[PDB]
Amino acid sequence: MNLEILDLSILGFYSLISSNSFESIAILVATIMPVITELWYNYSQLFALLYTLIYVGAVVILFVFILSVINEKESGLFILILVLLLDDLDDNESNDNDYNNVYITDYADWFNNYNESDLSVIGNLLFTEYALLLLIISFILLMSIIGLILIVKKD
Amino acid sequence: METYELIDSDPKFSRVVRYFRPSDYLTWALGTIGAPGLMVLFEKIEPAKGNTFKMPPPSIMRIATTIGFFGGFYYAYTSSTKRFWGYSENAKEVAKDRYEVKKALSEKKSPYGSSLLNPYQQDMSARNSTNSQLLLAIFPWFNVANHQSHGIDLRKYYEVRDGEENWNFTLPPLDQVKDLDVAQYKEYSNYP
Amino acid sequence: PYSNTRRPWVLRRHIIMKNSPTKWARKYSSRRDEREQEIKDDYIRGMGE
Amino acid sequence: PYLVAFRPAVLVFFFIRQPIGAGLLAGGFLFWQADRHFNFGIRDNIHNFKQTILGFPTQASKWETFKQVDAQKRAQLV
Amino acid sequence: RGILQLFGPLGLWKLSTFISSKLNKLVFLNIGFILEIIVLSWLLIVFKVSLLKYILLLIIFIIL
Amino acid sequence: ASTLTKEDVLTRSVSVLRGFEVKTKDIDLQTTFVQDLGMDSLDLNDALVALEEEFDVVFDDKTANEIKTVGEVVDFVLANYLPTEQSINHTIR
Amino acid sequence: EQFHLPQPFWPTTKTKEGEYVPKDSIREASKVFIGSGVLLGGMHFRRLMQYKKGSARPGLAKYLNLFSLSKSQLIGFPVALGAFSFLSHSFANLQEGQTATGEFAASSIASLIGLSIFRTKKPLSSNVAIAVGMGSLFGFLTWAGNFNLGDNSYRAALEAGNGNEGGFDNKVIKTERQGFWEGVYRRPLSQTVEDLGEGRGIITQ
Amino acid sequence: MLFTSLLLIIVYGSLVNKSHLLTKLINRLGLIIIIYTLLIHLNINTLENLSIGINMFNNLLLINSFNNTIIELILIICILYVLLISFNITGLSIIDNLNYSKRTFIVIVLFNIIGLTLLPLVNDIMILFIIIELQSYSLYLLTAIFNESHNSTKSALYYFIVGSIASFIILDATVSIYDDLGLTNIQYILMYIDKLEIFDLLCLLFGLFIKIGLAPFYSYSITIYSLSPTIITNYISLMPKLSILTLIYIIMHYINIVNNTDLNYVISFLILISMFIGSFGGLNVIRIKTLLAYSSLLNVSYMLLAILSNSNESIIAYIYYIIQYSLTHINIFSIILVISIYLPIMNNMLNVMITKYSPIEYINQLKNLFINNIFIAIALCISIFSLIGIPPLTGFYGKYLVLISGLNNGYVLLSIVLIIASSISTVYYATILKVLSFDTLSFKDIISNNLIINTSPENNNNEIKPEISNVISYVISSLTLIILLIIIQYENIVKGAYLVLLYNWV
Amino acid sequence: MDLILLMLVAVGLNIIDIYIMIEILIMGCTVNTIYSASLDNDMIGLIYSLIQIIIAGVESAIGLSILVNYNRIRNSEEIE
Ligand SMILES: CCCCCCCCCCCCCCCCCC(=O)OC[C@H](COP(=O)(O)OCCN)OC(=O)CCCCCCCCCCCCCCCCC
Ligand SMILES: CCCCCCCCCCCCCCCCCC(=O)OC[C@H](COP(=O)(O)OCCN)OC(=O)CCCCCCCCCCCCCCCCC
Ligand SMILES: CCCCCCCCCCCCCCCCCC(=O)OC[C@H](COP(=O)(O)OCCN)OC(=O)CCCCCCCCCCCCCCCCC
Ligand SMILES: CCCCCCCCCCCCCCCCCC(=O)OC[C@H](COP(=O)(O)OCCN)OC(=O)CCCCCCCCCCCCCCCCC
Ligand SMILES: CCCCCCCCCCCC(=O)OC[C@H](COP(=O)(O)OCC[N+](C)(C)C)OC(=O)CCCCCCCCCCC
Ligand SMILES: CCCCCCCCCCCC(=O)OC[C@H](COP(=O)(O)OCC[N+](C)(C)C)OC(=O)CCCCCCCCCCC
Repeated sequence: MNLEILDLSILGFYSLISSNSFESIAILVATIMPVITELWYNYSQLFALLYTLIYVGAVVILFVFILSVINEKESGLFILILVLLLDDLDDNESNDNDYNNVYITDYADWFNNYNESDLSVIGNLLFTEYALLLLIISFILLMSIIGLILIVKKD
Repeated sequence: METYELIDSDPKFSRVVRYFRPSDYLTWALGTIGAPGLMVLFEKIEPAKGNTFKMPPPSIMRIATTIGFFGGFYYAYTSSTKRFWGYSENAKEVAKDRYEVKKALSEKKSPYGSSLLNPYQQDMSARNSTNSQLLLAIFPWFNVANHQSHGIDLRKYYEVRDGEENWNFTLPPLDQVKDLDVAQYKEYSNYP
Repeated sequence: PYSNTRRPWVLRRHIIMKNSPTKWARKYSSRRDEREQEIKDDYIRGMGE
Repeated sequence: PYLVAFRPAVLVFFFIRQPIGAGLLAGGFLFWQADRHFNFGIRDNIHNFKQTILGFPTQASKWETFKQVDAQKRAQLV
Repeated sequence: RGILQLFGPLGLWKLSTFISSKLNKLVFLNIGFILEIIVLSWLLIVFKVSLLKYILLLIIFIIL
Repeated sequence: ASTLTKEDVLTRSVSVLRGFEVKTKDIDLQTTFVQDLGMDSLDLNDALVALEEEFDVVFDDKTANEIKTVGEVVDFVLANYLPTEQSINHTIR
Repeated sequence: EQFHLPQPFWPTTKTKEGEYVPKDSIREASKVFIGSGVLLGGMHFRRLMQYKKGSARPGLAKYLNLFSLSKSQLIGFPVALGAFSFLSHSFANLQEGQTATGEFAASSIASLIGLSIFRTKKPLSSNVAIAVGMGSLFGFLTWAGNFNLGDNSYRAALEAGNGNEGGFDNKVIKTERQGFWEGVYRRPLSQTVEDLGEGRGIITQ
Repeated sequence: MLFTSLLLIIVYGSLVNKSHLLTKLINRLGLIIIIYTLLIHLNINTLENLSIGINMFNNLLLINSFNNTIIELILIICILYVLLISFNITGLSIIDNLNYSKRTFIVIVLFNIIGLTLLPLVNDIMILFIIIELQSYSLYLLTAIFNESHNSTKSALYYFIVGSIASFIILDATVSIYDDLGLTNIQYILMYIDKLEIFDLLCLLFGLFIKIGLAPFYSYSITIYSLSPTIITNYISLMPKLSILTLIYIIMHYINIVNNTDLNYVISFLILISMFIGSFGGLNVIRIKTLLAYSSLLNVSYMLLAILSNSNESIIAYIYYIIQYSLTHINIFSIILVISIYLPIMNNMLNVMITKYSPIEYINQLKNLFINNIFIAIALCISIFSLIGIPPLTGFYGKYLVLISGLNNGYVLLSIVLIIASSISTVYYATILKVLSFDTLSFKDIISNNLIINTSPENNNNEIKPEISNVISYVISSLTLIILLIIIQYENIVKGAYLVLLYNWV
Repeated sequence: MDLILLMLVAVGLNIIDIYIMIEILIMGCTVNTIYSASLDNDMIGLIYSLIQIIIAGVESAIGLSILVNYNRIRNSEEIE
C-alpha cells in the first residue's frame, strides 16, 4: 500500500482546480515534498537534503516574496474526476516489461577500505577532475549578480 | 606543414615565461602601449564628443594600459608556447631544453621537478592544462604543476647530438632518478 | 537483498513532471523497444546454431 | 521525511475541505492498492491493451516468440 | 487574359493574400499559444515516420 | 483599442435617456437636453452622470456649462474612450 | 511500334517479381482513422476544459479559437486521413509500388471526401479545385521521391561504383544500359535506335 | 583575453561616474578587448594543426578546423557590431543617446561572446547544458537592457520563457542519453552510437531548433525581433544562429554515422515547412524588422538544408553561407540604423507612434531614399539583391552551393521547394526596392526641409560638413563592395573552404 | 492520456504560473538523473544533478527579476 500514490493523486487534483497564484505556489511546494521524501528513502539521501536547502530555502521563499508584489485579485466535479481516473490507468513511464517486473541484486565488496560519503567523492571530482565546470558555474553566477541589478535597478 | 622538434607538449608556466625571446618581450611591449595608443587613434578616426580631437580622460589611459598589459602578455605567452609544441621555430629552444634536462638527469634530479600532488592529481592536472593555450584568447589557464605527462620519451635526452659533447654530462639510467614513474613504485605497485 | 529498479513514483505520476519529449517516446513509442527486443531475442536464437 | 510528518495534516484537511471529492480520490486510490494486493489482473490487462495497440513488444508476444524458436530448434535436431 | 491570368499574377495574388491572411493571425504575443505548439511538435518524435504525409495533409486542411 | 463607434454610443444613449423623465421619447443627435427634455440643473446632472457610468468617460468642469445638445455627448465619448489597463495576467499568457 | 516520348522520372528501388509483399490497407487505414480520431477528439475536450479555467481573459479565448476545430472537422479529418491511407495502399497493390499517379488519385479523392464534410457552405466547384489542388502537392512530392531519394541518390550511387569518379573512356562500349547517373563517352547505336527510333535522320533519312 | 579583461571592465565600470562620455569610452575598451582576442586567437590557432582536432580541459572541449573558423567568424562580426555602439551611427544626440545610457551593455556583450565561442566546442553533455545557459542567459539580459522601455522588457520576458522551455528540452535529451549509456563525454558516446536511441539526439536538436527560431517554433522569434530596439535586434537575431547552427552541424555529423532514414524525414518536414512559412509569411507585413525576421527564418531554412545533407560539399556550402549572410545582415542593419535621419516631421493621420528605440519601423519609411542619399540606397539595394540571389553577388553563390550539397544527397523535393520559396520571397524583397526608388522622378521636384537631419545647426556654411559619421559610413562602404565584387576572389575563397575539415582526413 | 496535452489544463493562468511549470519540468530531469546515477553507482551523474540544481536556480532568479521589472513598469508612473 504505497501511500506515495495517494498524495500525488491529491496534487493531480488541486493542480486542475487551481484558480489564483496562491494555489500555483502551493503546487510547487506540494511537488517538492513528494520529491524530497521519495528521495530520502529509496535512492539518494544526500540529494533529498540538497533539494530542501536550495529549492525551498532559496527559490520557493523567493517565489512568495515576489508574488506578494504582483497581484491579489478574485466543467464541474465529474469531469475532473473522470480526467484523473483515465489518466491514472497507465503509470509505467517505461515499456520494458522484463526490466520492470524482475528484481536484481548487487554483491558487496570489501576492497574500498577507505569508505567515504558520496559528497566527498563529488568534491574530489568537481574540484579536481572537472574544475572547469565549477569555474564556469562561478562565472554564470557572476553574470546573474550583474544581470539581476541591471534589469531591476531603475537608475 | 612547418613542424619542428616537440620540446614539451605541456610546457610549464615558469618555463614558457623563461624562454621568451627578445622579440617576445617587444610584442608584450607593443601590446602594453598599443592599447593606450589605439584609444588615442580611435579619437583620431572619430571623436567621442563634438567634431574636434580631444584626448581621452587620464583615467581611461590607465585602465587601457592594464587591458593591454594582460592582453599583450598572452601574445607573448602564445608565441613562446608554439615553440614548445613544435609549431614554431625552436632551434634556439631545443638547445636550451636539452641542456637543462641533461643537467637535471646528471644531478640525479627529475627533469620535471618535485611535486606536491599525488600521482593521480599529477595526471588530473595534465588533462586540465594541456593544450589550454588554444583557448587562451577566450579565458586563461596555465600549467603550473610539476606533473609528468609531457608526451616525450626521456631516452631522447640520452643520445648526444651535434655540438653537445663538450658539456661533459654523465647520465644515470632512468631507474635511479628521483621523482619519476619508473623509479617510484619499488615496494607497492599502488603507491609511489 | 533483491529489489526493483523503477523510477520514483513522483517522476511517473505527477500531472506535469512526467511530460517531456523523451519521456513520451519511452511511454508511447515502440522504436526504443523494438531494437532492444532484438538483443533479448538473439540470446535464444544463438544457442543451438 | 517531511511528507511523513505532513501527511497526517493534509489528509485531514482534504476530507474537511472537500468531503465529496475526498471520498473518491482516496476511495479510488484504495481500489488500485487493493487491486495489486489481490492480483485482480485489471491494471495488468489495462497495461497489456496499450502495448498491443501501440506496437510495443507485449508479454504474450515474447512467449510466442520463444515458442517459435523452441519449435524450430527441436525439429532441427530431428 | 483568362486561364493564364488565373494561373499567373492575378490568380497568385489571391492565393498569397489568402495564405498570408492566415499566417499573420499566428504572430501574436501569447505564452499559452507558443506553449501548445512546442508541446504539439513533440508528437513528431512519437509518431512512426511513415505518418508524415498525413500530418502534411492535415496541416493544409487547417489553413482553410 | 477603442471599440465604440458613433452608432454604438447613440443606440445605448437612448436607453439611459428612456430611464429618466423626458418630455418626448424621440431623442436623436439633434435633440437638445434642457429644451427638448425640459431638464433643469439637478435633473440634467443625473443623466450626464448616468452616461458617465455606462460609457465610462468623465466630463470635466469646462464642458459643464457648455453642454446644450445630446449629439455632443455622443460624439464626446468617442474622442474620450480608452480601455482600462489590464494586469499582467490578462494581457500576456 | 509505340511512340518515343521523353521519360523524366527519378530512379527508384524497383521491386522485382516475387518481391513487394502487399500491405493490408483495411488494417493500415483503421489505425489512422482511430488514431487521428482520438487526438483531435481528446484535444477538443481538453481545450473545452481550458475555456472554463478562465474565460474573462481575452488571450486564452483568442488562441483557443485558432485551435478550435468545428464539429464537422472532427469527422472531416479522420475520414479524410483515414480514406487517404486506404486509397493510397489500395492503389499501391495494383501498381506494385507507390507512384505519383497513385498518390495523386488518393490525395484528391481523400481531400474531396474530406472537403465535402467541413466545406459544405461553399460551391462544389471550389471544393473540387481545392481537392484537385491538394492532389498535385502530393503527386509532386511523390514524383520527387518523398523527402529523399535514399539509395537512388547520386551519393549512394557514387559510393557503389555507379558514378563517374574514374573518368570516362570510349573504347569500353557497354552493351547493357548505363545507370541513371552514369556518363559515357560513346554509346551503342542500337540503344539510340531503341530510344530515338529510326526515321528522321537516325540510320535512314 | 576575454575573461581577464571582462572582470577588469566590470570593476572599472562602477568605479567611475555614470556619464555618457565615460560609458562610450568604456564601450571602446570593449572593442579593444575583442580585437586583442582575435589577434591572440589567430596567433595560436591554425587550420593546419587543428585538422585532427585537439582535446582541451579534460576532454570537455574539443576544437577542430571547423569550429575554429566559426569562432573567428563570431569575433569578427562582434567587432563590426561594437562599432555601432563605440562610435556614432547618426550623429544627432537624440537618437544616439540610447546607445550610451546603459553602461553594462558592452559587459553583457562580452559575457555572450564567451558563451558564443565555446558553444561549438562542447564535447560533453555536462558542459553542453552549462555553455548553452551562459549564452542563453546573456540573450535574455541583453533583450532587457533598456528597462525603461515597455516593449523591450516584454520581449525579454517572452524570450526568457521560450528559451527556458528549449533549455529543458535540451536538458531532458542529455539526461535520457545518460540514462541509456551511463556515459557523459560525446566521444565516449560515439562508441555506442549504434546502441543508444538515436531520436534522443533529435530531441536534443528540437531544443536547439527552438533557440534559432525554426518553424513551427518561428512564432516567437518574429514577435521578439519586431519589438526589441533596432540596436538590440541586430545582435539577437544573428549571433545565436552563428553559435548554434555550428553545434547542430557537429551533432548532425555524428548522427549520420548510422544514417538513420527516419530522422532525416522528420527534419526534412521542418525544413519544408520553414520555407513555406518564411516565404508566404513576409508577403503581407508592414514592419521592416518583421520582414527581416521572416528573411532570417528563410535563410536559416536554406542553411539547414545544407546541414541535413551533411557531406563534403555541405562544409563548403555551410562555411561560405554563414559568412556571407552574416556580413549582409550586418550591412542591412547598419544601413537601417543610419537612414533614420531622413524621417519627415509633422507640422494628423493614423496617429502613427514612432519611438526613439526603433525610429525606422515600417517599410514605407524608406521613401525617396534614392533622392535623399543615392549612394546609401544603392548599398541597400545591393544588400537586398544579394538576399534575392542576383548573381554574381555573394548571395547567389550561397544558394548555388546549398543546391549542390542538397542535390548531391538526393534532396530533390527540398531543392525544388527551396527554389520556389526563393521566388516567392523575391516579392517582399522587391517591395523594399520599390519603396526606395520607384517614385524618384515623380518626387524629383520636392520642397522639403522637414527632415530630421535638418535640425542640426549650420556650423560654418563654408566648410563641408558630412551628413554621416566616418566609421559607420566606412563599414557600409566596405561591406557593400564585398558583396558586389566577390566575383574576383570567389575561386580563391572557395579554395579556403576546401581546407576546412571536420574529420574528413582522407 | 498525455498525447492529448493534458498538462496544459494543470497550468495556472498567470505568468508566474508558467515559471512554476518550467521549474517542475526541470526538476523532473534531475530526479531522473539521480535515479540513473544511483543505480549505476556513478558519481559522475550526481555531479550532473548538482549542476542542474545550481543552473536551474540561476534561471529562476533571472526570470523573476525580469518579471518584477516588467510588473514595476505598469505601476511605474511615480507622480508623487
Ligand atoms: C501540513 C499540511 C497542511 C496542509 C494544508 C492544506 C491542506 C489542503 C490540501 C493541500 C495539499 C494538496 C496538494 C496541493 C497543494 C495545495 C494546492 C491547493 O489548491 O490547496 C487548496 C487549499 C484548500 O482550499 P480548497 O477549498 O480545497 O480549494 C479552493 C480554495 N479556494 O487552499 C490553499 O490554497 C492552501 C492554503 C495554505 C497553503 C500552505 C502551503 C501549502 C501547503 C504546504 C504544506 C503541505 C505539503 C503538501 C502536502 C500534501 C502533498 C500531496
Ligand atoms: C488504455 C490505453 C491508453 C493509451 C493512452 C493513449 C491513448 C491513445 C491516445 C491517442 C494515440 C494516438 C497516438 C498513438 C501512439 C503514437 C503513434 C505510434 O506510436 O504508433 C502506434 C500506431 C500504430 O503503430 P504500428 O503500425 O502498430 O507500429 C508497429 C511497428 N512495428 O500509430 C498510429 O497509426 C496512430 C495513428 C496516428 C496517425 C494519425 C494522427 C496523426 C495526425 C494528427 C496529429 C495531431 C496534430 C499533430 C501535429 C504535429 C505538430 C507538428
Ligand atoms: C487542431 C489540430 C492542431 C494541429 C496543430 C499542428 C501544429 C503544427 C502546425 C504546423 C504549422 C505551425 C503553425 C502554427 C500553429 C498553427 C495554429 C493553428 O493551427 O490555428 C489555425 C490557424 C488559424 O485558423 P483561422 O481560420 O484563422 O481560425 C479559425 C477559427 N474558427 O490556421 C493556420 O494558419 C494554421 C496553418 C499555418 C500554415 C502551416 C502551413 C505549413 C506548410 C503546409 C504546406 C506545405 C508546404 C509545401 C507543400 C508542397 C511540398 C509538399
Ligand atoms: C503556366 C505556369 C503558371 C505557373 C504557376 C502555376 C500554378 C499557380 C497556382 C494558382 C492556382 C490557385 C490560385 C488562384 C486560385 C484562387 C485561390 C484563392 O483565392 O483562395 C480560394 C480559397 C478561399 O476562397 P476565397 O478566399 O474566397 O478566394 C476567392 C477568390 N476568387 O482559398 C484556398 O483555396 C487556398 C488553398 C489553401 C492553400 C494551400 C497552399 C498549399 C501550397 C500551395 C502552393 C504554394 C507553394 C508551396 C511550395 C513553396 C513553399 C514551400
Ligand atoms: C599607416 C598604415 C595604417 C593605415 C591606417 C588605418 C586606420 C586609419 C586611421 C587613420 C587616421 C584617421 O582615421 O584619420 C581621420 C580620417 C579622415 O576623417 P574624415 O572622414 O575626413 O573625417 C573628418 C576629418 N577631418 C576633420 C580632419 C577632415 O579618416 C580616415 O582616414 C578614414 C579611413 C578609414 C579607415 C581605413 C582603414 C581600413 C582598414 C581595413 C582593414 C580590414
Ligand atoms: C513553372 C513555370 C514558371 C513560370 C514563372 C512563375 C509564374 C509567374 C508568377 C508571377 C507572379 C508575379 O509577377 O507576381 C505579381 C503578383 C500580382 O501582381 P500585382 O503587382 O499585385 O498586380 C495585381 C494587382 N491587384 C491584384 C491588386 C489587382 O503578385 C503576387 O501574386 C505575389 C506572389 C507571387 C508568387 C510567385 C510564385 C512563383 C511560383 C513559380 C513556380 C510554380
